[PDB]
Formats: sequence, structure tokens, C-alpha cells
Amino acid sequence: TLNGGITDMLTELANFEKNVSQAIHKYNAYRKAASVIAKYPHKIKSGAEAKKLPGVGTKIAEKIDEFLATGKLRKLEKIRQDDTSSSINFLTRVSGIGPSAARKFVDEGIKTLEDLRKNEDKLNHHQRIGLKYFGDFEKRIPREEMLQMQDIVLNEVKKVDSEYIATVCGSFRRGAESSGDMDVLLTHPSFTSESTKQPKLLHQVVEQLQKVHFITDTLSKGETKFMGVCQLPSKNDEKEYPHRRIDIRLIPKDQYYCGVLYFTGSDIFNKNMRAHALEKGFTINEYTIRPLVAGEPLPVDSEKDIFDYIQWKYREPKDRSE
DNA sequence: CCGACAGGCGCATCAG
DNA sequence: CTGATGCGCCT
DNA sequence: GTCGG
Ligand SMILES: [Cl-]
Ligand SMILES: [Cl-]
Ligand SMILES: [Mg+2]
Ligand SMILES: [Mg+2]
Ligand SMILES: [Mg+2]
Ligand SMILES: [Mg+2]
Ligand SMILES: [Mg+2]
Ligand code: NA
Repeated sequence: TLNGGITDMLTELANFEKNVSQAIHKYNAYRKAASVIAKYPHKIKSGAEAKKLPGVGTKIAEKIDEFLATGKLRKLEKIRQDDTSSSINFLTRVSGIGPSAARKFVDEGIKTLEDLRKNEDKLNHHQRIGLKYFGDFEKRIPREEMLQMQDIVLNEVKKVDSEYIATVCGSFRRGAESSGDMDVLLTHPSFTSESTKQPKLLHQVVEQLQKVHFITDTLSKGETKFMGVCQLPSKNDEKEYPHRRIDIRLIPKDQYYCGVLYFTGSDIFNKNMRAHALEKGFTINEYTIRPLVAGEPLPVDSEKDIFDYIQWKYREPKDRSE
């Protein structure tokens, strides 16, 4: 891509700040810069040109000048060569290991995938599964497989109760050619913000998906959110499909539009949109849009209504990507 | 200069 | 046990 | 790390 070198540099720095420094706002500032630069429709020629973009300040522009002059960043060169930094970064690639646990593990001498395997009894359940499927979870999912997974989940939900509506969101809904995982938003009429008229609405779907061997493991599971692993069936003599991450979110039926907006992302889009909601005197979460101490939920009966409240032209899901 | 930076589910842990 | 805190995760 | 007021 245009400015790929620059945006890669910034993403690496963001990951360093998140994973090693544990500085979430630096992480986010680097990602905001990477994002704005990725959308910039010109080959950046200097740091001063980039500095004109919102989210790119003096320090980034200075890094960009270094990167354009030399093709590298001494700061990242040092980070790359630093054994502890690299180890901590690596370990965070395991689902369930974040910055804190990564640092703790690296302090205890646990530096490698090899080390994690021989110390399974130091891992919680989520981390165990993340280690088990480490190579699989870094593989992306072609949209063709996403379509097959969608067919399974939609038909199996329908067998449980014809009144459930399952909507595949995330990058899939944004029209992406490949997805990192599957995100399923679920509603049922018995569950609204005013009442839960049936218990175990999510459990029943998760259980049905387990019975047919689609869901293979569970990372976490409560009344409204499921985080797990699933796999497509393969045919006689074929290599197995990789195991895949699947998230299911049961959202009150009358709060579907706020739910789908949230679940469609992108993550950066959601942060930008919620940050602009705040500037306009609103707060948005996956349930509601409220005036600001937040007040009572405003009426919504489309995704567009939410954009309208904050005075944004509608963006189609396909235009909410990075 | 500097306060704010999106919002929240599930789970592990801690105090009492 | 409850209630509070923070981690790691999701978009 | 960045930026609006
Ligand atoms: Cl974030
Ligand atoms: Cl709410
Ligand atoms: Mg991780
Ligand atoms: Mg993601
Ligand atoms: Mg996804
Ligand atoms: Mg997901
Ligand atoms: Mg947090
Ligand atoms: Na700028």
C-alpha cells in the first residue's frame, strides 16, 4: 500500500507501547496515526506533510522524517534486538496472554512456545486453548469459508428456534475478502431491554453448535457473550480446516442497531465514532445512544439514526474499515 | 498547558 | 459469600 | 503521543 512502510512502523510502535510499555494511550495514539496515514491518498514525502493529519504530531512526524531518510527507525531497531521486549511481544500473540502475563512469564524464564508448552499448568483455561491453537488462530479465514460457517450457524440457530436472528458482523459484514475470526450477533424476541422472557437463550445456541461439532472449545461464556473455537467439517481424505475463533453476542432485540453498529466495527471506526459522539454530547455503547452523566436512551430504529444524532453522513459497513 | 483519550463482558483475584 | 479491581478480550 | 479549548 501507499505509505505501507510508515504505517507498519507505526503499528510496530503501537504494539511495543501496548505490549512492553503497557501504555494504552500511546498504543492508541500510534494506531490513530497509522489509521489516518493509511487513508491519506498521497505518497507521504516528509514528516511535515504527515503532521498536517489529525493524530500525527511532532514526535511521529520526526519518526517519519527518519524513516523516509533512512528506511528504518533506530528506536525500532533497538526494540527488535532487545531480547526481553521481543519475548514479551511474542507471548502476547497467544490469545489470553496480554502484556501483564507476558511480562510475568518472561520474568519466570518463559520465553518461547516450547516454554509455554512445558508449563501448561501455569496457564489459565483461555491461555491453554490459545496455546493449543496458536498456529491456527493466526491464519485468516477466506470469505468462502466464512460463507460456509455462516450457513452452519444460521441453519443451526434456526433449528433451535425459528425466532432467533443471527447476523454475522465484524470484517465479514464490512465485505472483507478474508476475516480473522467470526463474529455473530444474536437476537431473540424473548430478550429485550425490558425483559428476559426465556432463560438460557445463548446457552441453547452454543449447545446446539457443540452437538453438531461446530464449536470445539470454549474460551469464555456468560449470559450474553460467548468466546470460543469452531471448525468447518472436512470431507473424506482432506486435511482438516484450521480451528477458528468465534464470538457470539446476544443483544436485546430492541437494541439491535446499536449492537450491530458495535459488532460491525472496525475497532478504530468505533473508537472514532464514539469519540465524536462525545464531542457532540452523546455516549454510544453496544446497547444505546444516550445524551450526556448519561441520560436516557434515544430512540433508534436504524444504524443511520445513530449517525444522524452525531451529525455524520451514513457510512456503509464496507466504508468503516481501516 | 493539560485533561481526556470508547465502552464493557467474563473471568481471576483480593479484602473482608 | 459480596463488591471492587484490573486483565484480556471484542468491535 | 496528540490536541482542543
Ligand atoms: Cl483500544
Ligand atoms: Cl446502556
Ligand atoms: Mg494475547
Ligand atoms: Mg479484530
Ligand atoms: Mg472478527
Ligand atoms: Mg471476534
Ligand atoms: Mg481496560
Ligand atoms: Na497533526
